[PDB]
Amino acid sequence: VRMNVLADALKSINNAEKRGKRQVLIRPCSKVIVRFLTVMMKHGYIGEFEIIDDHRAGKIVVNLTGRLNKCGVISPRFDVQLKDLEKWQNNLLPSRQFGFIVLTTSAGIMDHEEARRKHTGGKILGFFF
Amino acid sequence: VHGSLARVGKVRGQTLKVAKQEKKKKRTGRAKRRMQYNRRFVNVVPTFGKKKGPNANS
Amino acid sequence: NKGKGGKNRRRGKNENESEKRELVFKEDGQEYAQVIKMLGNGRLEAMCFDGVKRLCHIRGKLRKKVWINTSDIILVGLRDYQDNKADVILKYNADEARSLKAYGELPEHAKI
Amino acid sequence: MRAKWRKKRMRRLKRKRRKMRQRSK
Amino acid sequence: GKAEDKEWLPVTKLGRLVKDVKIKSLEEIYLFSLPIKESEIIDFFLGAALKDEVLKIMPVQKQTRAAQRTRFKAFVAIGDYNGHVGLGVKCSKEVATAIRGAIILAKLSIVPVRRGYWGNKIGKPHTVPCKVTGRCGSVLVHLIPAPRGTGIVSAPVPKKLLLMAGIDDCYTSAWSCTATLGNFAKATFDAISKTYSYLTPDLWKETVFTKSPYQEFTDHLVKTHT
Amino acid sequence: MGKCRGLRTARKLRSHRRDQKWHDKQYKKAHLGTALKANPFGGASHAKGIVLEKVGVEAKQPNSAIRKCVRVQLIKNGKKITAFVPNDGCLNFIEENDEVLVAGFGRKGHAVGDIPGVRFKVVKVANVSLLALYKGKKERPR
RNA sequence: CCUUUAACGAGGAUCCAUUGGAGGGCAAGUCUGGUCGCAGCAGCCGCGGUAAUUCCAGCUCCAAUAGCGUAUAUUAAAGUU
RNA sequence: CGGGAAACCAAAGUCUUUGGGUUCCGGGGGGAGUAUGGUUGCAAAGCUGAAACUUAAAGGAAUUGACGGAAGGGCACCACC
RNA sequence: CGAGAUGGU
Repeated sequence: VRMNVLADALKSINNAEKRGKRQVLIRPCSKVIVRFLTVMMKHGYIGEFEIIDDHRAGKIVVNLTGRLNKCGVISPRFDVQLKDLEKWQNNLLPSRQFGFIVLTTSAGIMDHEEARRKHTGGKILGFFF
Repeated sequence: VHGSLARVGKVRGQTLKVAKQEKKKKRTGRAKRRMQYNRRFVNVVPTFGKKKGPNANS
Repeated sequence: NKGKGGKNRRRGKNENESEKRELVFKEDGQEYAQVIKMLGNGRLEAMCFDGVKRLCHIRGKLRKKVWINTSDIILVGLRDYQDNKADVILKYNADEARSLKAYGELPEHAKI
Repeated sequence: MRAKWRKKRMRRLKRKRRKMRQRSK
Repeated sequence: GKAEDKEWLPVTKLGRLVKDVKIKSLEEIYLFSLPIKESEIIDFFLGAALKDEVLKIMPVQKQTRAAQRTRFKAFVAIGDYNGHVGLGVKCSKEVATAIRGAIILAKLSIVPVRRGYWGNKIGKPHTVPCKVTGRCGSVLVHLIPAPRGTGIVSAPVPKKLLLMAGIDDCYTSAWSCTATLGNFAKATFDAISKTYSYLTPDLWKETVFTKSPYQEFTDHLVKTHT
Repeated sequence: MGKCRGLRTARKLRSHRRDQKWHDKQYKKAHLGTALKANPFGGASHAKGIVLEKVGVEAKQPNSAIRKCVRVQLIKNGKKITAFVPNDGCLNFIEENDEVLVAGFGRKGHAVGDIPGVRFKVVKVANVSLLALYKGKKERPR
């Protein structure tokens, strides 16, 4: 059965990007998916997006610009502390110059570079580059 | 064959014996590394690209 | 000259067991023997004419060349240790075996 | 069928060994 | 005899242009992704700066009614130690012809190599721009950025191609049957080749088009030429 | 292919690895102790024994020789061994009913080269080394 | 004992550096004499059957150096737990 | 599409750009599905299941030959009518 | 649709 909705959303975008398609449809929608998409959009990796109401959790249509190399999920939501975050970005990123880990923290869902300014740890959700 | 097969020590016992022909002392320590550097880098004679090793006999 | 087996395999050099087959006698550490039984694996049971029976082995030079058989006459090398075991050096033809006995070299035990 | 026959050979040897040991005590 | 001119006369549109007019570098041949088929084009642009290396000479053979029939296969690498490298292979009945043939194919295969930084952007670039990989047969090869002054951390075969490409610092990894030198060399050259076609945030701005060399020099190829 | 990943799975992961280590041939013989009872040295690097008998063993094909060996009884267990004698003519130093020091042949209990079934070599005879006898530095005291 | 200080103390033929190697993996001889599938070598692939780059020796050369070789437990190499 | 050592596979794909959930289970070739203990069965037998010792390869997919008491064309009084 | 095993140089 469907054990996790965020893993479907990112796998669906990742297969559409590799085929060269200009749009994709995500279903079911969730509060976690809308907040994750917003972090990719603010850094310039995807275009703007629209939500459809249907009285059953809803759907999203997203616009693609061709810049995204990958996006992905870490399935157990492991806890991270500021001293251990260096080991995770050494494992998951392609260079020290670009790409982002996404964390959930009591100050909100955010970019791993913002978590250092806000002096906060959290749980891992995923990444993009 | 002379005597039996499975006789131990045969070839070391047959071999004709020759005394050492050396006389002069070799260098030690720093002086040997100095000599090896001058012989391998400082004055050298070029060849065709099929370059030749340090113990070439023929 | 005449082949005495029959096959494709002319790929060797011919045996030439002929001409200057100069007759060989014992040195120290050797005996004459008669083959009593042949076993597997390149080994045999032999009796020498002063009466000590031994287990005996074909030297690597005689492999697939000098075919030994039951009641055949051979030259054998003794070991300075492990006296129950020995190695074959030569085979004598029935023409050479009678010359050994004519020189009085063999006791009147060997069959020809 | 050599493996099926090696299996039959082992079964008859084991039947002999069974009857031989269980007679002893 | 003496090395006078006219050892070369062109047989392609690109060769007619390179010998005559202001095609000023290989980079304006790469920008339009054109095939190179005359070896003398790369001697005109890079020339005596290119240095040459025989990686292995290998015997191979086929069975026949009479006997085994043997040929010799040579692997050759070439480069200038500043952003260009190539690899080439040929199989012939004699070793001297195999090496001479392999050098021509190693010149026709040359590609541009990208370089970048591990840390802050001081001086000129010295390592790979990001983590990359290449494959051949079962063999897999992977390259990783490194801090200034480490050198190359690799086995002998990949180290020689990275040195000829002009990369100072690199961490590396490999998987499956590296004991086959031909697949190990091609997996390494595949990883090096991919460095200039990975989309990165400094390449995101919009492209501006220009005319190609066949369009700019469209009358030079007609008025006095064949 | 299907490995479990849930955040409370540590008992399944830890105990499945523990169970699967017993299929590695090197791990098992080090931890059961059957190999330590079987080994004719009780975990030592060397042993002393007394020379029973001098023998020549036939080498395995494709080559041809008679390899000079000795049969030996160990002092601390009374069990029986056969051991190789290195270098040309060294069998002449050994004699019979005297002490040798024996060592492994270099492959951790397996046989070496063309010699069938020999796992050990001689290194010392009557408290003098075979190298010191062979290079003429020492002699057997009599 | 170490540090300090008078008197004796060096021409090299001595006030003399060793332990393992030279087919490949792996730095270094398609030299010269002996043996002849024997004696022996060889972690592994392999050398020796009368013209041995591999055994036994002379000469020359290689590597580390007041140190170098071998047996056995154990970590890395092992993304072969 | 993409994957693979290849034969091949719309899954045997979305993997060094490596993490949707979860059950069983392999670790060079032999000795061996054997010995020994337990357990089920009227019996035959089923289930669970070692070690000492031995060895440099055993194995998979594909290429060029040779070979067949395999098939199809064509030829020769050193073949036959 | 008779019978047609084997292999020192």
